Amino acid sequence: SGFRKMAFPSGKVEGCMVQVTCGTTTLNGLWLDDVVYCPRHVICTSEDMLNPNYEDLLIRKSNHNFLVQAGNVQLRVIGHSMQNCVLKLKVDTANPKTPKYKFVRIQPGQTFSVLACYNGSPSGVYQCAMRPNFTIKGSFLNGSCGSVGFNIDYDCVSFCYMHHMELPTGVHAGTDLEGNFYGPFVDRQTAQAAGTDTTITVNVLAWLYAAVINGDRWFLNRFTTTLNDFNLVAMKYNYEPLTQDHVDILGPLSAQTGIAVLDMCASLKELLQNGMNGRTILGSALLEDEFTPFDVVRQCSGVTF
Amino acid sequence: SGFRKMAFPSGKVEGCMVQVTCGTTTLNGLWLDDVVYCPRHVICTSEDMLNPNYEDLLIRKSNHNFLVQAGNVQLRVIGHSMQNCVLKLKVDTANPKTPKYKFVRIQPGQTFSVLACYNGSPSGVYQCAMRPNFTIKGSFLNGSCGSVGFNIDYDCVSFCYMHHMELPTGVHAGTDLEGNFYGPFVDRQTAQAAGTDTTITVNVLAWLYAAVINGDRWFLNRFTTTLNDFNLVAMKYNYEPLTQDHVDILGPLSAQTGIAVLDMCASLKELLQNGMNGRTILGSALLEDEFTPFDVVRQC
Ligand SMILES: O=C(Nc1cncc2ccccc12)[C@@H]1CCOc2cc(F)c(Cl)cc21
Ligand SMILES: O=C(Nc1cncc2ccccc12)[C@@H]1CCOc2cc(F)c(Cl)cc21
Repeated sequence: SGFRKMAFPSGKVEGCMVQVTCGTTTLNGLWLDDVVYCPRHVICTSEDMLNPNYEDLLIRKSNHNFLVQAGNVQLRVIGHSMQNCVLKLKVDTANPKTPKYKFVRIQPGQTFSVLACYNGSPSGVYQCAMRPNFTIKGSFLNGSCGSVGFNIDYDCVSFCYMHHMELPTGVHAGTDLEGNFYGPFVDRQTAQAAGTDTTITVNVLAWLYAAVINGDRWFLNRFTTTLNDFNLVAMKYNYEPLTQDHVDILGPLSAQTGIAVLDMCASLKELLQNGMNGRTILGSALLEDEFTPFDVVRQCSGVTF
Repeated sequence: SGFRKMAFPSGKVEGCMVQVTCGTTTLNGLWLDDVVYCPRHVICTSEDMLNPNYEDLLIRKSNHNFLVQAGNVQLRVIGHSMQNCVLKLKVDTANPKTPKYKFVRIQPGQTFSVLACYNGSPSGVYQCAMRPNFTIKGSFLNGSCGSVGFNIDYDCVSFCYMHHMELPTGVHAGTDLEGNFYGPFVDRQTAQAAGTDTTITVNVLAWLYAAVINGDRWFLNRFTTTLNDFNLVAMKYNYEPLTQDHVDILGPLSAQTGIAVLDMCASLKELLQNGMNGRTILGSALLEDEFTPFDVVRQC
């Protein structure tokens, strides 16, 4: 029993964290095979970030300008190139701890574990979701750039995020491992704002199923709804529309608990129109939206890595 | 910026997880140097659960009864001994991934990361606090016994918990790595109940400081209180009494935010009296008590 916000074991990713220093900037790099990936803004000083021409800044750099440190051993950079907002530093040593891995781009609503690092050293692991506005509500301090987000599928690490910056509201923005930003954000010191965030409806439904699995069932009601009527109500409370794909993904949880998706939708609908009435669900007074249906199945069944 | 429930990186502990099988029971073991630590209840049968005599059950066991598996390699048990409720299986191979480590017994209110494992394989990492009633509100399924709780302050792992059982209310009980249970619990299937749980007051205060550091101020007020008046109010809400030790530990956060401890105590009293009025603190509608003052300083 119990339901916790749970991250993937971080070991396979810790063995890849290095420190990348270029001039006065020090941040984190991800060492996989003979390549170290890090944010391209490491090549920027103060003036540069205001209006940066990364291609021109990188052409002025040499391999020796990049100081890469893996543990207490300095790696020698033998090549450098840029792929979108990520800088790829070719090194002369392949990481002996390189796990089986893939670079994946996730969609809003998807969750992942973040290994927050400082000076190439892992300091914490936490779970989060890619918000519908493409930000993450992370916990990052100065020096955390280059920290990565990942999922594990069997023994394969899927790297999906690399931390680049903190927006004025305290939320975070970054890219996939190919340097493409999640969201309408740029790696430049300029006025940027995240769009109005919405609630990940399919994830709230999955968490309501986790609560029923754990014996917390007061919010259940006799009612059901159409997907169209539910979406009309959901739009009014800044909840993402629920698609037939989402109803299908919730299928196993529906079968396990005996509560149809549209039956659970009518419970969520009443929760939005009337509140929790002084009650909690899984020890929470707010509806949690950072657990996907897969996360609920994984945690409530005990899948290992 | 931002404030998350954050666990320590689990890598140093994953390299220590092994599977321990005794007859029909399979659970997790912690392999450090040439010793595998696991709950002694792995040696129990069906009839030896209501009132097992562990000393007598262990004397009837031989090294070849214990099957230890580290990854896809079977380890050879060359000795066995018991220390309180923990079984110690001496093996013929020292774990090459043994990190710098210590065994520490924690106090209620202290937090730690849990690496939940099944069949010696890590499945998840989460952050927990030792409740004032000495249980943990974990997330554990059958087979999770032997999963450990730890903290990693620097490069040294302080193992503080090993999971033993789930109580009837769904909360969990276990021991330090010397086999001593946290709480008035025994590793028997006898009638056991956790005491009424209370809120870790010092941790809520630390989290209110984390919120101020992150730009939350709506809950602040112009009041201060005495420690005695605060304790009289807080205890009516099933909150733990706040001691002078707790006021002292909150000192650096008080200095950093410019809000005295007793000033923050008066904010907490008002939060308890009014509720949150539709507002949240650090994205939460309830007062969080699983962040210690040390966790807040470290994360912020
Ligand atoms: O965001 C930045 N680093 C931080 C990241 N995460 C968390 C933080 C918390 C506090 C202070 C910095 C934090 C850097 C420095 C500030 O300016 C920029 C601007 C940029 F366009 C980019 Cl791509 C990066 C940065
Ligand atoms: O609690 C137990 N293991 C579990 C742990 N955590 C989570 C669970 C979730 C579901 C089912 C078992 C779970 C075992 C089996 C049940 O009875 C006992 C009794 C005992 F005295 C001891 Cl020391 C252990 C156990």
